[PDB]
Amino acid sequence: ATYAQTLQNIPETNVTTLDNGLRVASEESSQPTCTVGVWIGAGSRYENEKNNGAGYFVEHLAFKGTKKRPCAAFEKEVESMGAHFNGYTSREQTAFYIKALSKDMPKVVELLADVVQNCALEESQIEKERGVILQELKEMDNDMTNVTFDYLHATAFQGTALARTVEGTTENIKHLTRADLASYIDTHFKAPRMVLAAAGGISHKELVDAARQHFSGVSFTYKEDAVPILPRCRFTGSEIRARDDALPVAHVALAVEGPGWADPDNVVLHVANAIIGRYDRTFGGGKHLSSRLAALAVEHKLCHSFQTFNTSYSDTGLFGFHFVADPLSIDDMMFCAQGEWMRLCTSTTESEVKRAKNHLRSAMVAQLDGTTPVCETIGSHLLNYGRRISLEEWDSRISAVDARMVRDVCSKYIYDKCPALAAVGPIEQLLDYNRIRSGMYWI
Amino acid sequence: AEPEHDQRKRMGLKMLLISALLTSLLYYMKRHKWSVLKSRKMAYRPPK
Repeated sequence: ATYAQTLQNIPETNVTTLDNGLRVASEESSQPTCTVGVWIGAGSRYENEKNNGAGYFVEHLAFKGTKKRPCAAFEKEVESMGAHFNGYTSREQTAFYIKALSKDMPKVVELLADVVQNCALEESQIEKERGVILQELKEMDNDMTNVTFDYLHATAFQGTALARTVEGTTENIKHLTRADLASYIDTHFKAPRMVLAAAGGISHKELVDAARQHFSGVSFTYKEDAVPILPRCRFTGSEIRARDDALPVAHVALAVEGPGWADPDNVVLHVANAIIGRYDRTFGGGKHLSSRLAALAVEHKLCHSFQTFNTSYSDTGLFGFHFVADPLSIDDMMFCAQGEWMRLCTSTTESEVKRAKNHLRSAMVAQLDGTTPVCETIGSHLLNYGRRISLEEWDSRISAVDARMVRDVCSKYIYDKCPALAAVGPIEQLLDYNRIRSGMYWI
Repeated sequence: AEPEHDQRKRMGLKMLLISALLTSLLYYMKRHKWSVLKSRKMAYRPPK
């Protein structure tokens, strides 16, 4: 029963829209258990300077209870049905979802609706979470990788909204008002911008009837039905070096502006990132690993790890790589890294893309390893790509990619481009933007 | 005393022209690369 076929067999993802704008979608499996959630098209990018951190503060309350069912009432009801509720909030995408028995499919939707709509926002709890978020910041600040990507955005998108952290400023957390969290919810958590997605043993029809029932938003004026278009974020070849010779290792991330969800090149970009891949000191492969960079990394003890990435966004994106190294091998590593990038633009081989494509498909499949991940793909696809994109399609697109294509596309986005750099730790060895800028050409 | 006299001067003319064009293009070039440093901003954010 060849791969090809198993692909065209996976049940189609159904989507139906309500009069309020809400879009309900789902992929039905025989699974006795399931996952359902609302993927809102909101994040820190929608926040401005005065409320940076709202969507995150709000994330901390969508679970402390609603108007109808207060704290214990909510938790008790949810804990007692063996369900798992949890979510997240990115720069331009927020999500809240539950993992429950396909049986409870309809009661969950009710619960979801009650959260996005009737958050209690108990002004008593607010002051508590305020101290919690402040505490999580102290912690997240010790996560070099995070510090490094935030900074990456901080300078690559300096001057724009995309250059803000999701968690927000220490001041905003200390001062946001119930009212602020209030309007945040009112302004963003809106039907035409939300997506009720589900995966598992669930009837799409049953799913949508339940949606109609509690997700009964009303829309009178045109304004309400409209989805705002965010102001464009300006990428800037720049660098931010936060140095502290006291930290054990050093983090380095370099990137170029990426196209954005909609753009087909992304496929090619992924196939490329698939060649250089990623590495880490516990990869059994060793000196024989296929990725030259990885291989080089191993042969020269160049880094405790490295990883490529193609972080997409609506209108923009970040295509780069990140590596952790010892103070004294930062240069050799950076050198080799740009080396492979230049190689991508100038000499990618068919054999490489062949391996890359296979590896990619495999990752593509792992993206749908369970109701939750599958669900996450739906919520995001609709939200980002507008519709759903089947593995059969992705797989198609991927197959079209070839060396020539990789080189052209990579040259297009990499060659002779002013990159964005972020470095943290004992970064004295790696140095000079110029020296790095010249690494952008010839290979 | 100096037959080259005339050519010596014609060369001087060409020399000045090139020297101007070139010193200029090289001043721009030196500046370009150095801007990275000229506008460079820094800050001391000790931990607390």
